[PDB]
Parts: sequence; C-alpha cells; structure tokens
Amino acid sequence: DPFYYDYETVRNGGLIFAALAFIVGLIIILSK
Amino acid sequence: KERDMDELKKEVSMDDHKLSLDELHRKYGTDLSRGLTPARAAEILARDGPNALTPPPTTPEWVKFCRQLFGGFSMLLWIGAILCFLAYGIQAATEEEPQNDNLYLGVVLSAVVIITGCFSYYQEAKSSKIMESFKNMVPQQALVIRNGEKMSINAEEVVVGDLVEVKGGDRIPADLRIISANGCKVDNSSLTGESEPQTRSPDFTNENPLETRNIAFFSTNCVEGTARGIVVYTGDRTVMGRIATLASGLEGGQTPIAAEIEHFIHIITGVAVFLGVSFFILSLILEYTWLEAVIFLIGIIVANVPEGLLATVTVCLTLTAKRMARKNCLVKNLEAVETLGSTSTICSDKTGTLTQNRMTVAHMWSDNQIHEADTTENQSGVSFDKTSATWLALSRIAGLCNRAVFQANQENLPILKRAVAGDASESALLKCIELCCGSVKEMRERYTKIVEIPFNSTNKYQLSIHKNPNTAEPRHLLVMKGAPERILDRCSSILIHGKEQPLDEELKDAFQNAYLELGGLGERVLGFCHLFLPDEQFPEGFQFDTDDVNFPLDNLCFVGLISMIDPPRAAVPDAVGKCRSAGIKVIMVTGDHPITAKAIAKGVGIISEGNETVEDIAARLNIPVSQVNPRDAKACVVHGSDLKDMTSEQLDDILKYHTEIVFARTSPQQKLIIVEGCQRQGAIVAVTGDGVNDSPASKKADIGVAMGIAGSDVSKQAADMILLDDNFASIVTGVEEGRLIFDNLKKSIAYTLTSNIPEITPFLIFIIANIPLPLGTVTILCIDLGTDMVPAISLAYEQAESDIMKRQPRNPKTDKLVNEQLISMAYGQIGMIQALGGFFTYFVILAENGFLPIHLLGLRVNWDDRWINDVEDSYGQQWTYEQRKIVEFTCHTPFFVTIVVVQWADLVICKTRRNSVFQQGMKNKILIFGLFEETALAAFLSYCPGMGVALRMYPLKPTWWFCAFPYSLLIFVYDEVRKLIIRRRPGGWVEKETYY
Amino acid sequence: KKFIWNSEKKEFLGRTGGSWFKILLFYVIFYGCLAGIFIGTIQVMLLTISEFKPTYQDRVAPPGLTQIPQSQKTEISFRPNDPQSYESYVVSIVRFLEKYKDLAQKDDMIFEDCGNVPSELKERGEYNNERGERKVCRFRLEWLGNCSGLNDETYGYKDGKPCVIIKLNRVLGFKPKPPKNESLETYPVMKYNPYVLPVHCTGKRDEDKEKVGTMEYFGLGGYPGFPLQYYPYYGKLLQPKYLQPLMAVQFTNLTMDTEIRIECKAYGENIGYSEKDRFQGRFDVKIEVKS
Ligand SMILES: *[C@@H]1O[C@H](CO)[C@@H](O[C@@H]2O[C@H](CO)[C@@H](O)[C@H](O)[C@H]2NC(C)=O)[C@H](O)[C@H]1NC(C)=O
Ligand SMILES: *[C@@H]1O[C@H](CO)[C@@H](O[C@@H]2O[C@H](CO)[C@@H](O)[C@H](O)[C@H]2NC(C)=O)[C@H](O)[C@H]1NC(C)=O
Ligand SMILES: CC(C)CCC[C@@H](C)[C@H]1CC[C@H]2[C@@H]3CC=C4C[C@@H](O)CC[C@]4(C)[C@H]3CC[C@]12C
Ligand SMILES: CC(C)CCC[C@@H](C)[C@H]1CC[C@H]2[C@@H]3CC=C4C[C@@H](O)CC[C@]4(C)[C@H]3CC[C@]12C
Ligand SMILES: CC(C)CCC[C@@H](C)[C@H]1CC[C@H]2[C@@H]3CC=C4C[C@@H](O)CC[C@]4(C)[C@H]3CC[C@]12C
Ligand SMILES: C[C@]12CC/C(=N\OCCN)C[C@@H]1C(=O)C[C@@H]1[C@@H]2CC[C@]2(C)C(=O)CC[C@@H]12
Ligand SMILES: *[C@@H]1O[C@H](CO)[C@@H](O)[C@H](O)[C@H]1NC(C)=O
Ligand SMILES: [Mg+2]
Ligand SMILES: [Mg+2]
Ligand code: NA
Repeated sequence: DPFYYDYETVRNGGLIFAALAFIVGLIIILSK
Repeated sequence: KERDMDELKKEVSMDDHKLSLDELHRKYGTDLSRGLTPARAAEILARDGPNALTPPPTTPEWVKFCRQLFGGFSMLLWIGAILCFLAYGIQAATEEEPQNDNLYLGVVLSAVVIITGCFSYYQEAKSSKIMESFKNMVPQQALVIRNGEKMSINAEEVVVGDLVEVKGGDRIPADLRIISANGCKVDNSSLTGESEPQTRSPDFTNENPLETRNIAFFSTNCVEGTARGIVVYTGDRTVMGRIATLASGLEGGQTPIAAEIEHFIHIITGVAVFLGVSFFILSLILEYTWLEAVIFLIGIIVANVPEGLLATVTVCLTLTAKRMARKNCLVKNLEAVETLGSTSTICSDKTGTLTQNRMTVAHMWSDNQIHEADTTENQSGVSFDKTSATWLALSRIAGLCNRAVFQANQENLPILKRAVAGDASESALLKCIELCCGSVKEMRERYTKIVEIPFNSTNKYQLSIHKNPNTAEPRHLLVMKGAPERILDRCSSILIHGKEQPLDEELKDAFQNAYLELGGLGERVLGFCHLFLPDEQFPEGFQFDTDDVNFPLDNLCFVGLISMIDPPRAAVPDAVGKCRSAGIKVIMVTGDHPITAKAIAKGVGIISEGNETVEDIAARLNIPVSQVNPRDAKACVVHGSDLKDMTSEQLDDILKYHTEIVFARTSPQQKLIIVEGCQRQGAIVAVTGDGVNDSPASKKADIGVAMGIAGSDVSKQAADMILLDDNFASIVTGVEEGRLIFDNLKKSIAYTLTSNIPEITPFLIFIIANIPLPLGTVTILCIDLGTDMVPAISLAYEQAESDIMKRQPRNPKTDKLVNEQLISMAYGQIGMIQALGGFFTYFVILAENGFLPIHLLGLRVNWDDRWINDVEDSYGQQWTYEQRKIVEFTCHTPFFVTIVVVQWADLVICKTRRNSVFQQGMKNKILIFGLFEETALAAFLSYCPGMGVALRMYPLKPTWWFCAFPYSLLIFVYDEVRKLIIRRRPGGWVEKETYY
Repeated sequence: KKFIWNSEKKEFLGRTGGSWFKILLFYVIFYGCLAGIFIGTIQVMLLTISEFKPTYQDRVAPPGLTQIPQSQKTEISFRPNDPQSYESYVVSIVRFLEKYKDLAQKDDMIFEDCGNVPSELKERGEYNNERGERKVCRFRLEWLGNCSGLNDETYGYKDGKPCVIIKLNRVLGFKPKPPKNESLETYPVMKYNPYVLPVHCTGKRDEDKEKVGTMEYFGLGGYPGFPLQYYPYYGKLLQPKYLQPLMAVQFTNLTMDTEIRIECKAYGENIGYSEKDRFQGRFDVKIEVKS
C-alpha cells in the first residue's frame, strides 16, 4: 500500500551517517 | 568617610628625619647605643600592632562565585529567565493544558548562566590556585639592639623607636633613621626605583626622605657594609606599607572587553524590545487579547537573546587565555586577555621591568678602543675580541684585585643569575671574567696576594700586590683600580698590545673623550692598571707591610677603563619596536635618575635616535633652554621635581605635543597621576612594572603587567596579568592575541547573531499569516545549545587575515565590537536567507503531505486545537490532532536540519571577514570538525530511536536534507562576491555598510 | 551621547539623508531579489506535486473516527429540559447534516444512487484527469434511523437518550478492508461482515460498561458501519461535494446525572490504532445527561 513508509530503513541510514561523519570528524582533528 | 583616608595616601610622604641625634632620641625616648628595655619594646608591640603589613583583604570563595553568576552578559540571561517564569505565570493560569515549553525554557536559561558561572569560575580560581603557589614568604628575623645587647627576633616582633643593626645581606625590616653607618649601601630598587646601590649615611642630605641617605626603607636589602638605625615607621605606616595599602584601596575600573559586552547588549535588547513592542501593538490590532499579546511580547524579546552566546563567548575568551598560560604569561582575570589588543599607550617601568636591575660590565677600554661586552640576560650576544695581551692584562687586574667571590650553592647556577657577595661593581666584574676569561677561581689563587689596600673614603683606590707565577719573570705584579680621575693622577705608563708607552696627550686626550663617552651613556666607569715591581729593589722575601710607600703610586701602567650599568632585558628593545610598530605609544615611567633614564630609553626604543629633547636643542645651539620652542622637540624628559608643581592641563599638554615621553624621578604616587593623565585622553593604558612603586600604577591601569620573579609581591597582586617567565616580549604576544581574539569574537558573534532570524521568523509569521508553527522551541535549543556550539567555538581558532601587528590600536569610541554593519549582515541579510530557506522546507513537507502552502493560511486556528480531529487539507483528507501534530513536529525537525544546512555556508563565510575562502583557506581543523560534528549530531537528533518521543523530533524523509541546499550555496556566493568587491573596492559602499 | 538625532551637518536617527536613501534603496533591491528567489523556488516545489494525489500519504495511515458534536473536551453535558443547554450540540449536528438533505443531492450529473444494501467497492477508473468529474454516491438522512427524522429547519433530536453519529476520516485512495470472517471476538455484530466496515461502541472500564445500559446503532440498511460502495475517495478536485458514509449511535439506557466514558472502536485490517492518538481507529466520548 502507498500508505506505508520504510521509516526503519531511512532511520537506520541516518544513524549510520551520524556514525561515519562523526568518527571522521574525530579523525579530522587528530592529524597525528 | 573612607574618601578622606584615600586622599591622605595619594599624597607624597613626609618625615622627621632631619633632626639632631639628641632631638631624635628625646622624641622617641630611646638610647642610641643600647636601644630600650625589653619591657618597653613589648609595650609598643601590644600598642600599635606587630611590624607587618595587614594581610590583604581576604576574598571568600563564595563571594567570587556569586560574582561569576552576575556581571553584564549573565545579567541579560537572568532578566530573560525571569521573563520566562513571568510569561509562564500568565500562561499557566490562563490557558488550558498549558505547554511545558516556557517553563522548560526558563529553567534552561537559569542552567545556562549557572554552568557558565561554574566554568568561568573554575578558570579564574585556577589562576589564583597557581598564584598561591608563589607565596614563598620566608620568615626573616631582624637584628635589634635592646637593653644594650644584640638580639635576633622576628620582624613582626620589632617596634618603634629602638636601635636596629643590619649586616651586608640582611633585608631592612622597618623604616629606620640611620645613626651610624660604615660603608653601608642599601638597595632601594624595589621601592623608589633607584638602580645603583644607594649608600646610606647618617648625615641628613636631601629634603626628600626618598633621596636622603639617613633612612633605611621597608622591603629593601642591605647590599654591603653595616649600619645602625632607629625605627621610625612600622607596619602599614611604612613607606612601602602606605603604598601597598593604597594599591589595595584603588579602583579596578571597567575593562574594555566588558564595555564592549555592555554595548553589545544595548543593541541586542534594543532590537528585541523594538520587535516585541511593535509586534505587541500589531497583535492587539489583529485579534489577540491582552492575555495572549503579553506572551507575544515576552516570546519575541526572549527569543532575540542569544542564549548559547554566553557560553561560546566565555569559552572563546578561555581558549586565548589558555595560549597565554602556555607561554608563561598568566592572566589573573579571564577577560584581561583582551585588554592588550586594545592598548594604545604602555607605561613601562625602567628598573626591574625594562632593565635586569643588576650591575653588569657594559664596555671596556683597550688600545684606545672601546669593546662592548655582552649584556644579555641569557648570554646570546656579540663576543668581543679576546685574543690580545691588553685583554689578558686588563682581565687579570679585574679578576685578581676585586673583593668579590661566589658562594656555597653557587656551583650549578649560570654565570650571571648566580649569587655574588660584595659590591655590585665587583660582582659585575666577577661575572664577566668567569664568562669570557675562563674561571676566576684558579686565576685568583694563582697570583698569591701579599698585602692589599681596600677602597678609601677619599681618593677611592683599591690596590694589592700579587706574586707572578709565570715561567719567565719573577717580578711582583701590583694591580690597582678606581675612578678614572683618581687613577690618571697615579699613572705615567700606558699599555698597548703588550708594550708600554708614555702618557702622551695624543692618546691621553683620546682616553678622556672615551671616558666622557661611557659616562654620557649613563654608565659607571672605572679604571684598571698594573705595574711590574722591580724585584731587584723588592726581593721575593720582602714583606710589603701596609704602612708607608712600598709601592710606586705613580709611574703605573694603565690598561683601560671598564664601564657598567644595569642592562635592558634580552627581548625588551625588540618588543618596544613591535609595540611602536603596532601604534602603541611607549612611555617610560620610573623613579630613577634622569641621566640613566634617558640613556636606557634611547637603548630600548622609547626615544628614537635623532630626536632631541627641549634641553638637547639648547645644548646643540649653545643657547639657554628657555629660548627654544618646545614644538621643535618631539621628545621631552620630565623630572619628578617639576611634576609635583603641575596641573592636570599641563600634563595633558605634555602628552599631546610630545610623542616620546620619559618620566624620571617620579614618586609612586606620581606614577598613579601619570597613568590617570593618560586615561584622561580616553586611550587604553597598560602598565608594566615590578617594584612596589608600580602597585598604585598597575592597579588603576586598565591592565597591570607584573614580573613573575623580579617583581615585588604587592605590585604582583595588584596587577591583572603576570609574566612568570619575566620575558617582556610576552607583552607583544599579548597585544597580538588581544586584537586577534577581538576580531575572532566579532566573527563568532555574527555567527550566533545570524541564526537568530530563522529562529524567530517562524514564530513571527505564525502570528501574522496564522499558519501552523514552522519551528518548535526544543528544536531551537538544539541549534543554539547543540550544533552551533562547535562552529562558534571553532571560529575562535581563526588566524589573521592580514598582519594585525601592522594596524593601529582600535579607537574605543569608533571601532565597536558590534556595530550597525555586523547587524546589517547577520540580522539583515545572511540570517534573512536562512529564514526563507527554513520556510521553503516548511512548505515543502506540508505540500508533499497534502497541505498546500497556499492552503496553510489561517489554519493554526483549527490546527492547534486538540479536539478537532478532522481538519480538511488540500486533497480533501481529514487529519486528526496527533496525525497533523506529528507532521508539525516532523516539520520542526527538518527546519532544524535546514538551519544546519545554511549554517554550513554561514560558518565558511564568517570564517573570513575580508579574504576569500580560497585565500584564507579551510585549514581550521577545528572548524572542519565543527561542520562534521554539527551535521552528524543533527542527523542523530532526528534518526535516533526515541527522538520523537523525548524531544518530539521525528525522523526526516531523505529528500528534506536537500531542500535547504541552494540557500546555503546562495549565502556563500553572495558573501563571497561581497568580500571580493571589498578587495577590489576598498572605498566605501561594500566596506562602510557591509564590512564589520 | 544619545542626542545624535540631528546636527547642522545633516544626520537623522544616526545617519544623513543621502545615506538613508542609499541604504533603503539597497535593502529594497536586496529583499526584492530574495523574495523573487523564494517565490521561484517555491514555484518549482509546486511543480513537483500533482493535482490529483498527495505525494506522501503515510502520515494518515490509520484513519480517524470523529463525531458530529465536536465538543470542547469530547464531553456531552447538558440538561434534558433546558433547550439552550444543548443548543451548541444541535447547531453543529444540523450544520453537519445540512449537505445531506434530499434537496442538496438533486443533480443527477454528479450524484449516483448506490443502493439500499451495502455492496462492494466502486472504483471509478484511475486518479488521472483523463476521465471527467467522477460521480458521488448519494446518502440520504433516512439511513440513520431515529437520529434523522423529518423535522423542520431545526432537527429536534433526542433530549433523553442522545444521538452521536460517527464518521470515518476521508482518505484519498483508501480502500477499507473489514475483518475476516474469522473475527477475533468482536462484540455481537451482524453477519454482514463482507461489505461494511464495522464500528462497535463500549464503555472503558467495569464502571462505564455497567452505567451504559443499551446502545442502538443505525446505518445503511440497518448495519452498524460504513458501506464499501462509497470508497475510495478521489480527492476534492475530482470529487467535490462528496458525501462520506455516516453511522449513528444512540445511548438509550444511560444513568442520568453521571459522567460515563464511551469508546467507539472501528474494526478492520486497514484500520490502525495508536496509544498516543486516541482518535486513530478508535474514538472517545464523555456523556453526562444531568437533569
Ligand atoms: C425509533 O423511535 C420510535 C419512537 O418514536 C420507536 O418506536 C417504538 O418502538 C417500540 C418497539 O421497540 C414499540 O413498542 C413502541 O410502541 C414504538 N413507539 C412508537 C411511538 O412508535 C422505534 O422503535 C425507534 N426505532 C429504533 C430502531 O429504535
Ligand atoms: C434500563 O436501566 C434500568 C436501570 O436504570 C433497568 O431497570 C432497573 O433494574 C434493576 C434490577 O436490575 C432495579 O433494581 C431498578 O429499580 C430498575 N430501574 C428502573 C428505573 O426500572 C432496566 O432494566 C433497563 N432496561 C433495559 C431495556 O436495558
Ligand atoms: C555541500 C556538501 C559538500 C556537504 C556534504 C554533506 C551532504 C552531501 C550530506 C550531509 C547530510 C547528508 C544526509 C544525512 C542524512 C540522510 C538520511 C539517510 O538515511 C540517507 C542520506 C541522507 C539524505 C544524507 C544525504 C547527503 C547529505 C545531505
Ligand atoms: C513581519 C514583517 C512585515 C516585518 C518586515 C520587517 C522588514 C521590512 C525590516 C526588518 C529588519 C529591517 C532592516 C534592519 C536593518 C537595516 C539597516 C539600517 O542601517 C537601516 C534599516 C534597515 C535597512 C532595515 C530595513 C527594513 C527591515 C528589513
Ligand atoms: C550563479 C553561480 C553559482 C556561479 C558563480 C560562479 C562561481 C561558482 C565561480 C566563478 C569564479 C570561480 C572561481 C575563480 C577563481 C578561483 C581561484 C582559484 O585559485 C581556484 C578556483 C576559484 C576558487 C573559482 C571557483 C568557482 C568560482 C567562484
Ligand atoms: C512557548 C510558546 C508560547 C506558548 C506555547 N503554547 O501556549 C499555549 C498553551 N495552551 C508554546 C509555544 C512554543 O512552544 C514555542 C515558543 C512559544 C513562546 C516563544 C518561543 C519560546 C520562542 O521565542 C521560540 C519558541 C517559542
Ligand atoms: C461467515 O461464517 C458464517 C457461519 O460461521 C456464515 O453464515 C457466513 O455466510 C460467513 N460469511 C462469509 C463472508 O464467509
Ligand atoms: Mg538563538
Ligand atoms: Mg621596578
Ligand atoms: Na585592575
């Protein structure tokens, strides 16, 4: 039905993005 | 009535020193050779208080904590929190099922001020926590004569009117009236500022108690010799005591950074109340009643207050303060880190601050040639030619015939900073031979001394005979030293490259002009000579008993002169050049003699080479000084003898027409008056001192800069910034970081002030167009107290766009921290694009879910209603309360995301005020992380399991993250081309209206 | 320092006249461009949506269940004697049913007589505009027995034993699916399970269920629900003056002078519920006929 949205998949992608972008920012401020 | 008490301290001190010995003993009832009975001593002890300055006024820790919770900026957040509970008081009692947003907001604002107070208090208290680790107050017992016997007692156990004896090395306890001295030289450096060790003689000399020698002073040390004195002043009544008490009782003033904070709020609230009131009138004109319009007034004003700006500003100041601590330049005040950048006139102290306050060998005379010795504190200067017989002979005369040696623990310390016992002159000679001529230990015991002749009260000469252990000549070596006028009479031979010559006037007059060269340079000159005694007339067994003529006073062989003076610190001259380059008027303020003050000012940069004084012009023309025009002299020397008989207007005229000023022989009180005169010009003044005379000048100054080790404790506490390393170049570092953080604060301020427009416009048109709420409260807090925290703080790590040490000091009345240009950009243009971008995402989500943007007009009337569970949209569908409220909350979450999207470009453009982003470059690694954290955190606040449950922030359909993309790109384009036109057109339009 | 108003050298409110004109002209042009840009982008946004269907329809997955007396707190408190006490209710009921009169549904070009018996769903092609304006099945007030009457301009309703009709939230393209014949304990209901969306009312706890004595339902042909012959909806643009099905509920044996809670739960597979939205699928009411 067109009345069902795959919110769990979009939500899953949003958290994975929040994980990648954040850890990469940590790598950014850690120039070693 | 404390006003009169302060006026009795700003006055120059008075005394009763000039009295006969019998008169002083009668007035004090004290025996001159015995002192007094111990019972009489204890009677005064329990009468006026022990001889010690009253402790500073203790500052309890709860007082300064509540101090950090107040101020000027935190006061704004306090009145805002009060308005939140006031609005909630009207809201709770008047509407149904009231919302917990205003109460949530009131407590959050209160929490913001409290956490900011705890963080800032932890930093200011940390500065004091390390400052208390510097109080190495070692108890020092004084030698007092009572009941005819000598006794050593604590300095506090000393009272008024009793004989006190001091040994060469003992620190003078209280203020004494010398009665009998024997070659006693005291060090008045830490008090009046007299550099060379001023001797103390019982005979009354000058009307001023400071210049006279019959007075020993508090906190002064006896350099050499011994002396007796009657205690005249004790405790706080002492000289330095009245100076210290004056410093504690002086005002601190209003820091320039705090004044910028006050002017900042003057505009923040000016527009907040303007928007709130004008909209309050508009709301009542429409339909909202007094009940609701009052809440509208408070909401519009309260939202216009940057809540997260307090914490970001405090951390922004804290970061620069951290760098100050890294370079051993501690700031006792968290905001005093900025005061250096705003400084336009630095009042420096000569002895101790600019100079090292230590006699050092300056120049040498050899072969009718001047040889400058290295006078740097760290020994990093030019080394003279040390490969000649004239040098070895001169060095032996100084290293051998000199009553000066090292001490016990002086073995691992450097050659200069180590301790030496004896005269300051003999100490300088020892430090130069131990550094440029090997070691004086073995060089002294080599030539065995037979009979010595120390200095004399008249015809001051110091000679001694030594054995010659050379493997060629067994003749005795006689050496002598003294003033050039006292040795020229006892000389006939002259040493040159090894051989001797007569006293020919061709080289003897060449010696006189060189003596006048070192003397005119403000240094103390001495003359060294030696002669080979004929062993045929004085055999190896003949004992030269010191009574009659055993040594030829005349016919000696002169080698050369040796001058000495306290040299300026290593990085002092270069630092003075940097400050004058920055446009800061350097003014020397000291109580030292003018003869040396003028020379030191010439050597540091306060007096430019070529400029003449009012006196110099007259001497150049062989005319009286009263004829020359003071306008012809760019520089001028001001003696304290003339400063006492001056008015405020006269001092103003001295500062206006003379660019290079040197105040010499100025009393500590006159130091205060000099600083007050510079403050009358409205310019920011910084005082750099060390002695107790700098306490009243550093306290009243906008910022006091003290020396961490070579500075007295009083002026060290009255100051606002301490240099633990005593590196005067820290002043240049301070002015650089001060202007740096000032402009960086402008950028960080414009960033937080830009987000304000898209934060309030949703609630504004919510009242006008009667549309559903475009942006919620909790979502706004996620921006002002969440995501934007990192970009705002990362904006502090920005570097210089151009050379900051090249621009002139900022005018206080002209260059304001927040002006109409910054607001024209933040509230007027950049924030405006952010607001429209938010409304774009708002209409996008609603229209895609069935609520056309045109259909949302006047919908909030039934939208916000909780029981109308059938509201027709644009397609005819019926939405319940939660079904549409879920859409509103999932419309606030992407609106928040929309803010982060436009904040990307807003951060990149605010990063550079004038240069292009391609010029400045995205090298700010903290800013890069500011974008990554802000973006990832924003996604976390929408897609975490339970955000729509706790923060009412529902997940976003992936297409919303791009609804705001063109707005950010547009903001970047418009601001980039704006700064580009500022580059190619530095005239007026894009610079006077947009550049801030 | 705050009297910078004017001077003989031309300044007003802080700046000169020529400067005021330059700034005002710049801001007018700047904000004009900003307005034009926002309008152009909002126009592109309007071009990304159609006229016959909303792009996102997942936020209305479980349809609501509303009533005719849109009470301030879903409570019905009145006096069986005082006519002004229940005026706010009757006014809303008459205004709601004003579009269901036999005179309102008179044009045969936009109305279609569905039938006296609930039948299967009526799909009128696709949702595009290739077809003309679709027809809307008629629904005369006579279907709601004992809660319609043949009254005058004012529908003299029930003073004692009031009437509360229920309505299913109109959703575009929504096809109601009643529960299977394997009904999982659905409270005595008629055997017309295939062509009508059942709706059953009840109390809320052991107290409300006892106070509410007898309830009488009224619908199309006598079934307590909504007939499938009226679905799906094709939007307001293609189906204006559409009349969604109605079903009345009367509470005969009530305990006067006592506030009792009633929960009218609509059952079906395509009908969801929500613990946060008490209107999604279910429906609540607080009736109190205080005499
Ligand atoms: C509608 O209301 C009428 C009353 O006007 C009800 O008619 C009564 O019905 C009962 C049987 O249930 C008879 O015993 C009475 O004699 C009837 N009275 C009248 C005046 O007709 C009717 O039952 C109601 N309809 C429904 C479906 O409940
Ligand atoms: C309608 O409700 C009334 C209660 O209000 C029922 O009558 C009561 O029955 C009990 C016994 O169970 C008696 O104690 C009461 O005195 C009765 N009251 C009245 C007013 O009669 C009645 O049975 C119910 N009728 C229907 C058709 O449900
Ligand atoms: C201007 C450019 C360089 C910035 C780079 C960041 C852009 C490309 C990133 C930042 C945030 C990102 C979004 C983060 C969250 C979501 C939800 C996820 O379930 C699908 C991807 C999606 C929709 C991302 C698309 C790409 C995005 C918009
Ligand atoms: C809700 C709606 C109607 C409010 C409309 C407010 C608009 C018209 C207001 C809000 C902020 C205002 C600007 C604020 C800043 C500047 C710079 C100043 O040096 C002159 C006024 C000027 C140029 C204003 C022009 C008018 C302006 C853009
Ligand atoms: C309507 C808008 C999008 C078009 C505006 C054109 C923009 C995108 C173009 C015009 C001029 C271009 C710049 C020209 C100069 C420089 C400096 C160089 O060292 C790197 C490329 C760089 C940084 C270019 C980047 C892209 C640029 C800014
Ligand atoms: C608290 C509020 C006004 C009161 C309110 N509901 O009042 C109806 C109670 N029945 C909720 C509103 C919000 O959530 C949003 C609030 C707004 C006041 C002004 C606020 C605090 C702002 O500047 C941004 C958010 C705005
Ligand atoms: C449901 O089952 C009953 C008997 O249990 C039967 O009478 C009725 O016709 C059935 N309905 C359908 C739609 O199968
Ligand atoms: Mg804000
Ligand atoms: Mg000093
Ligand atoms: Na101060």
